Amino acid sequence: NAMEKIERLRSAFDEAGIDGILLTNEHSRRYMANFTGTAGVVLISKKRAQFITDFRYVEQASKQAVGYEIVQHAGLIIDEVAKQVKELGIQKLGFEQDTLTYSSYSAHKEAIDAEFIPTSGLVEKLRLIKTDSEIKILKEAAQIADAAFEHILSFIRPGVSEIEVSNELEFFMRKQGATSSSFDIIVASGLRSALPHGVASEKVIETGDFVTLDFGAYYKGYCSDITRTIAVGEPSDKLKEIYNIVLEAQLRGVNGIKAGLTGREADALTRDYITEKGYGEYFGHSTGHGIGLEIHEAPGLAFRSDTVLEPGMAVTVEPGIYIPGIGGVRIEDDIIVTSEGNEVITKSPKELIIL
Ligand SMILES: [Ca+2]
Repeated sequence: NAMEKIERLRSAFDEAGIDGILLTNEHSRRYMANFTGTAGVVLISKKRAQFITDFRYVEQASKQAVGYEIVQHAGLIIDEVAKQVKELGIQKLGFEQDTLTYSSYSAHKEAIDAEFIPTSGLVEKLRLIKTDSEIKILKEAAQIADAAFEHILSFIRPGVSEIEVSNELEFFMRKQGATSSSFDIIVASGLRSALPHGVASEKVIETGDFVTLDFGAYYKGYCSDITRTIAVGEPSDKLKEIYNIVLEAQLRGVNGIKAGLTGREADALTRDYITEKGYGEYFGHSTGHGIGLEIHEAPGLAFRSDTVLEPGMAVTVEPGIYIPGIGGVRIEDDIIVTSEGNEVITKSPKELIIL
């Protein structure tokens, strides 16, 4: 079945206008070759498949990169790639333009005899649909994030700082087996709760604060991503008002997302309600995006998206309202798209919790 991914990638070649592909992106390398290491490249023709790397990694590669010829280069990877392009008969070699640096582009082009053709999206098409094994891991990563939410509720009080909360979330997910958090944790309290991207700061949490907690677990190479907004003591009617709207919009999203909607449709489940209630101006981001090896990947549940959702897509549903000078709320779940609806894999409570 590393066999089968290679076969499915090869099926894309003619459309892309290539007879081979050079994969340099770490996520593509990990995805196609199950290589967890730091170095090396994958070179795949219509007929052969190679993992090229340095002396250090040869043992690891030979064990993980099952389905690949393990090729060891004697110092200069580009020179080895060029050697193998000629051995594989490749005449029109694809590369990943959205990762490959201009420098490495020039170096490769000079060295290699074939046409060197920019490509985008090839391994991404394969990663879009999660296998059952990937689903199991993502469920585990969500479980660890849920455990940390339940944990952190006994930690947040007035006088603790936002970074302190971020540090305890990081500590607890690791204790439960996460490699680490899956992105720079957001703990955004009081007026900062109006900042959708409010990475934890030195600010001290005070009574009356809404606190948005946006974090996830990086577990066996996969990412979860949960957001919950709690209150520390009694929140304002206006903050309560916004919370209720976000919650309701979010449930409409989870309840209505299914295979066959476009990204625009999926986003409209949440944005229709927030807009109807008069806060469209204040929902300045999309309803969500894909998650897997990366914290943000295809598809986009966004008003511009025409992408049709299919089973096995893993995505976030995360509407919010942000009013500068007042505060904000976001509530985010992770789901797996199914034929009929979806599966919510983040199960922490979404009701307003006052601490
Ligand atoms: Ca998020």
